[PDB]
Amino acid sequence: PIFLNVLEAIEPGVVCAGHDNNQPDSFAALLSSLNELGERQLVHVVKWAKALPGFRNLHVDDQMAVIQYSWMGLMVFAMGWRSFTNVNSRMLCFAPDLVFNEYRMHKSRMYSQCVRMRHLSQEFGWLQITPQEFLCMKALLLFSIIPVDGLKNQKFFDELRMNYIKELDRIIACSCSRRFYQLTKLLDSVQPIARELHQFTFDLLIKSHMVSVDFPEMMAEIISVQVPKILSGKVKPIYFHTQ
Ligand SMILES: C[C@]12CCC(=O)C[C@@H]1CC[C@@H]1[C@@H]2CC[C@]2(C)[C@@H](O)CC[C@@H]12
Repeated sequence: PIFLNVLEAIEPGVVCAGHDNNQPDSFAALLSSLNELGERQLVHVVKWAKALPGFRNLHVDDQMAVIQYSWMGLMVFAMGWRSFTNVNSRMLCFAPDLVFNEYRMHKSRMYSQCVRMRHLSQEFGWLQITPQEFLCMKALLLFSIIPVDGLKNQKFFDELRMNYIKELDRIIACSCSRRFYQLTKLLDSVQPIARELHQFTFDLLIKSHMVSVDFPEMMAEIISVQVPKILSGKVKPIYFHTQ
């Protein structure tokens, strides 16, 4: 069980948003706190990804690219699992110091996207996803979004993605076929949610000065440089099933 030992060992711990819960639940304060959480989580996502089995097999340029394409889905999927585990998906647990209730969902101007994130969180309960299945599915999310014109070394990526699909199947083999259908469907469902949030954050970055929303340095870079490749169709999710 080397592979699972590794995924358990490298799993990031708790990250706080730094949100001042004393201030009013305004759009500006909530989204500025979410952006800071994003910057703080990205540090952990990079360190995690670089530690995954096989990741250093990819070209160095491909290593950064897959992180910068996949972070939104990785972070939403992990938040959905934290929300399930902490509060049975009742609220969205972005961080211990930034839990969205109904009011914050409305004030954030993301109510509909939050509804979809809550549905994803609830699937963890409905499907009785185990921690092992969660860890293997989250690793596969890293290898689920790539440029249409290919990566620098596409073959190395294809081999690695194949290996993570095999590991997900092995975890299931510990019926089997039905479970695999369910888990791949759940993985695909993260992508449309990530696309909605990519569009929202891109639009918010462009108008950020007008609405007093702060974007930290790495977030502003990734959202203006890499996110538009996704929104313009140059970088696309790899779906299991026909959409
Ligand atoms: C990835 C984050 C932050 C980390 C997390 O737990 C999930 C969450 C999903 C919404 C994202 C947010 C980062 C900041 C974004 C991108 C905002 O600009 C708009 C939507 C936010």
